[PDB]
Amino acid sequence: NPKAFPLADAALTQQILDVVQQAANLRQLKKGANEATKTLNRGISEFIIMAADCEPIEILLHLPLLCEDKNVPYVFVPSRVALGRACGVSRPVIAASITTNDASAIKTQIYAVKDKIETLL
Amino acid sequence: RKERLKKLAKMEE
Amino acid sequence: DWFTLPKPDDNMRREVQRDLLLIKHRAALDPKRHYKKQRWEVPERFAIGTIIEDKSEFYSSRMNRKERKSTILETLMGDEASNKYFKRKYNEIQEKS
Amino acid sequence: TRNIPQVSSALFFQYNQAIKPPYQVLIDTNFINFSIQKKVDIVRGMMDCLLAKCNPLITDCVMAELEKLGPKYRIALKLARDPRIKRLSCSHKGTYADDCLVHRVLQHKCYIVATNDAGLKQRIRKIPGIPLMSVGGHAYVIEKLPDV
Amino acid sequence: KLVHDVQKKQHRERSQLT
Amino acid sequence: GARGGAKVVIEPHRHAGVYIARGKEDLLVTKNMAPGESVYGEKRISVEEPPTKVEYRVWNPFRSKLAAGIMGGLDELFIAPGKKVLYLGAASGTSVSHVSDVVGPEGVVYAVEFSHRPGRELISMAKKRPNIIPIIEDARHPQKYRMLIGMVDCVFADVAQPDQARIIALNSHMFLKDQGGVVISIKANCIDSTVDAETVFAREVQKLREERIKPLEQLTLEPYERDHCIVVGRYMRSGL
Amino acid sequence: EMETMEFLNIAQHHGMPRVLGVATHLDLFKSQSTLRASKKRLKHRFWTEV
Amino acid sequence: GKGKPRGLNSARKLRVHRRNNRWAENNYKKRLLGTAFKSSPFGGSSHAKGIVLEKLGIESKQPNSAIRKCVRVQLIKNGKKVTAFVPNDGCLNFVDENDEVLLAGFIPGVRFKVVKVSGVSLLALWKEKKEKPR
Amino acid sequence: PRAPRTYSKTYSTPKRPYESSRLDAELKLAGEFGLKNKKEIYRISFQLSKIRRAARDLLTRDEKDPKRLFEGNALIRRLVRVGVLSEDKKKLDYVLALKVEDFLERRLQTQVYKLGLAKSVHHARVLITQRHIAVGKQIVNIPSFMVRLDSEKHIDFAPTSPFGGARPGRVARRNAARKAE
Amino acid sequence: SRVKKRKKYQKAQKKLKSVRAVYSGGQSGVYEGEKTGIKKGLTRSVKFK
RNA sequence: UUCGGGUCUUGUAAUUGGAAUGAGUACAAUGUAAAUACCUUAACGAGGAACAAUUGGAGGGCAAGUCUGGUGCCAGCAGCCG
Ligand SMILES: [Mg+2]
Ligand SMILES: [Mg+2]
Ligand SMILES: [Mg+2]
Ligand SMILES: [Zn+2]
Repeated sequence: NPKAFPLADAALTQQILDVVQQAANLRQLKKGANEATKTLNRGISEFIIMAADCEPIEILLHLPLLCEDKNVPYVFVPSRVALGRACGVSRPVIAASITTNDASAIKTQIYAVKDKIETLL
Repeated sequence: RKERLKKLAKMEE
Repeated sequence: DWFTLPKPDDNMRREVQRDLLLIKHRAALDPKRHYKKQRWEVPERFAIGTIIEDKSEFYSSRMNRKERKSTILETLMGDEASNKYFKRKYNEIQEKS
Repeated sequence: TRNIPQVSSALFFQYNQAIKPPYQVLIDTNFINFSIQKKVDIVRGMMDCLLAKCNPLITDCVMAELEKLGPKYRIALKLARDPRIKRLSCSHKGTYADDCLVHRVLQHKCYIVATNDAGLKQRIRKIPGIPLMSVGGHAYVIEKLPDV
Repeated sequence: KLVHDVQKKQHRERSQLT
Repeated sequence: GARGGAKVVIEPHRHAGVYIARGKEDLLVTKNMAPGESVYGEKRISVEEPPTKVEYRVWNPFRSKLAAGIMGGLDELFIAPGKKVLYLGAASGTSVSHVSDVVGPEGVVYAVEFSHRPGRELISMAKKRPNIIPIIEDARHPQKYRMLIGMVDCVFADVAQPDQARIIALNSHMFLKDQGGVVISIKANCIDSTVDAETVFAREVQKLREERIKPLEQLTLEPYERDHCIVVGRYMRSGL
Repeated sequence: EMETMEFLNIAQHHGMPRVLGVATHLDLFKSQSTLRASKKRLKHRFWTEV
Repeated sequence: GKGKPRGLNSARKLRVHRRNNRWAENNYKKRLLGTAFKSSPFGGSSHAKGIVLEKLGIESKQPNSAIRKCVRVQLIKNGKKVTAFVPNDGCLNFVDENDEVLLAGFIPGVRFKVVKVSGVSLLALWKEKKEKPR
Repeated sequence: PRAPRTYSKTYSTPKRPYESSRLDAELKLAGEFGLKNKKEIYRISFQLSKIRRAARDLLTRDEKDPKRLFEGNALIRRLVRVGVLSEDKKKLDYVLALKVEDFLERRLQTQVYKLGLAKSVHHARVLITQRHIAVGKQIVNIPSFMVRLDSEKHIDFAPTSPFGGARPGRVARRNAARKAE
Repeated sequence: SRVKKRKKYQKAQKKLKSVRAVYSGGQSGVYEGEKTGIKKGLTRSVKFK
């Protein structure tokens, strides 16, 4: 019913924020709604992380539409201030994406979350 | 083709 | 019918006939491009069309109006690089001949 | 319209990079008899040969092949009906087993052909990237499987 | 194959008289 | 490549309702059911015909798996002019509109989609196209929308679900005519990522055989897409 | 040196006599490592001629 | 009944029968009696020493002919005369009469090849990395 | 005399080396992971064969036998620790499902390539052999070093390395001196 | 040996591109079309008999 | 097997830049009964990086060149030799 849907629980958010931090170090993370828009167009994204408390919320509701059209799992995290900290940037982040790389050192962890996020949907 | 045919002439011989 | 393409008119124009000839011999036009081996015979039904680009692609894939010209032959005329390569090649062909 | 079947994306030249443990293996009819003749259990015998789980498969043709044999080969039919043996359906009129097995490997490069037939063995051999299993001596042997 | 590389040296054509 | 000013020579494709635009570089193109606009921003080609301005849309293989399938050289496409078509998993008009173009005014396309947001544009695009039927419903329960659909001469499924085989059969049993066409696009990763792609493909072929669908053709979609294939089969109701 | 090698070739063609290699001026080496290592090449090269 | 005893207390006969029948094998007989090396070309050795008696094909007009590469050699161990192959006419050169040659197993009937002359490998001379001592 | 020091071979020649499929497979493995020669592939195949044979032999035993439980638990623990076997994947049957590739990714060279310290497997090997990479506080110059899960995320440039903080190498300072002169 | 194998593998990759198509990262930029052209009368699909 | 067929950034016998490093040499220390070596390390040590990797196998091509035979210009052998 709420526009932000599905909203991950505390356990799921912890695991997601763990992966995004690792993806940041390995240069597999695109930060910002505009970036998340682009990566969907090129079809190089595994899933899109979004902040449910974004101010206002709708401003990232175009990302779900692109994702569902392209069959990309997506999830909402409660906090944007938390998401930005995980990404490693010194500002809040409302949306983020994981870039596709089957030759990345964190492939298993990404797919582990990619499994659970799919179950959430 | 000529090189193949000359080569084949070796296998025949 | 909805799906039927027009007959080319008997005694077709020179511009059309030349256009069909290039695209048959399209391989030789650019040295850096190569295509499938393909035997083309001129179609029974065809038409000549104008490509319309999306406006978001104005910078990326839009030809200048001055560059836009009716026949494919003369669009290849304007491209200086194509002219330069062809000039060198035929001279090399002529000297061998 | 000319048709040139594509080279399977699973083959790196003559190497099949798609077949991996656990394996899926098609059982040719003559395989069962020789396995019984040599007192080699099917499921473990494949495991001992490849040191990995093997998922044996029997098509309708091979199943039809066994029933037609008669009472003498009742044991072979019983082993073929072992529930660990999965079944494959067929969509071609002929019951000729050898042609059916050859066709399936051509379409999907995921099956080991388990057979002793000289004619079938030669045909599978020409098809690239098809590991070919047989029972000889005391236990099973696999020829074109790099991972061994 | 007991032939040395020198044994397979290229033999050049005599040029025509000027 | 195909810049806005370039001219092109269009000739008919082997499949009815599909056309090839020649030039320096070749394009797959379909006739625009609704001239004067592009559904997803695709390039559009206009031809002067006695004069009315007939218009043509470019079909992008990297976006639509069916076009990518045509490119690989599929032998038989049941999708043809004047043919009822049931498109499962109609995420949006990216591929449906092109399928609507092929069938033409006489044919119809039944689009089935689940998620409400992608559907909303499907209704919007459907308004432009009289021959498209937007059915916002889950394909796993064909009975809910059994009202809106008579039999369909071909069933196309782009549903990316692990149980797509069950989805296909239930629709096929209800709506596909005998000797009807079935064209399935398979993604190995969604079904079972643990095993190699090709073993998945063989597994789905077996499931289709269990459901009395005789497979006719199979084709992988590279270089346009990795780990994908399109399988074409005919539905023999009496028996496989 | 040259004259060392030439005499061996003279001997090899005119009938090998008993040949004993004598190394001299080894004290000039400043490191034991290079001394031992240098001895190795000189011996093995001597083992080629003799 | 397979024509053999099967009683639980018949181990003795089975052994005695087996030992007697084992002598039937030629391989078993040769191994035990040490007569397996009679058949070897060199009488059990891996290589054969000899003297070069003549170069039969030295005259032959046809270069690198099979005849050119044949040399008559007399084995020192027994004094029987045989033929040896030389790798090529260039290698036929290093051989001259009355030189010691080591022979190894290889025109029919020529089953030997020269691997050393005067105590140095022919290949070494052919690659010319050594010089024949005289 | 002194008691003998035991030794063993770490590799074995495959059964029939010249299979075209086998040659292409070794080609692919060596190219993808930058192996110097076929002996590395033979070594890892030998190790994997030993492991998988042990797993099969334990599997033959009945469930709950002391030896099966003890040896299987030890083997699963070692495979999980080295990182070839995932945490959710702790059964001997899945040990039978392992492949050489997994051990190949667990090589230090591959980890250095994947982590972004080097953009290519060959560049990674060159860095390893030139003492620029350290696992934790330890400088490792062995590309065949097997990285554990815990050790995986401590890989870094060595403090002594010019890329890891120390002074520039001989080439750089030589060039700087000549430019100054 | 390492250099020799490296050249051998990349050479093999070029050849494999010739024998069959390979995914190459997909579309990059605007869709221009089929650079090498389309053959109307050729089919590559495997047929079920 | 001829017939031909399939495929696209490929090839160069082309130029060119500054970064890394140990084989080796070597203050020193460590090591040792005393030494050598290893592990360390001031200072030197790379573009043909000549700081010059090997062992076998397969197959060419060439001449005012040389030998042999013959239903003309060919064929066989072979060619460090013109
Ligand atoms: Mg030393
Ligand atoms: Mg009896
Ligand atoms: Mg250092
Ligand atoms: Zn069948």
